Amino acid sequence: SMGESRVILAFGDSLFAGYGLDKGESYPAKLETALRSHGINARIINAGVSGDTTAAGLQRIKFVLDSQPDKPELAIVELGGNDLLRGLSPAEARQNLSGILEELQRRKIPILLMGMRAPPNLGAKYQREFDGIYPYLAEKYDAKLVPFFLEAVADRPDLIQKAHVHPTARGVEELVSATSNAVAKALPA
Repeated sequence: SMGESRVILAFGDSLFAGYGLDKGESYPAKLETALRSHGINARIINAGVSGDTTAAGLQRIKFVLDSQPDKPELAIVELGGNDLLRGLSPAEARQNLSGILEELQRRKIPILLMGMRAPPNLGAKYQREFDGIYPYLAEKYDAKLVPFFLEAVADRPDLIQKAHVHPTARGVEELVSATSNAVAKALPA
């Protein structure tokens, strides 16, 4: 094929950084290779930062864009999962994401928004509120939306790394039942 590669900014968190994976296994790296089959030679900027909240992304979006030798021709924005994990305000996540999209729009960079979904442990009120910020933002900023970025691994625990283990409340009781004998015996009489 003729010509320089198309530049795509992958702006996200651990899901773009490739946390826990080897060289070239991250989503941006594998997406770059897959686009060849769509007739596209891309150079995907991996701007994934593990642990980034929406506020962290807002804090660095201008710096990341100003650091580019080639202006992105598409920006993929994948943030909010860490706000979820921390139980942070969905309204503030929406505000922070708005600031990121406003900067991209200011520079006339097309946007693809990766939709994030809350797990049920936050409760239905929180989950509905969080989930709704992504279609709202995509409409407001004329961005394309992948409604559920992680949909393809949603029912595939065999495709997810064994990482953090946060017992449920019932899981805690399980651990207490298994370890209280050891604690009682370690406590001097």
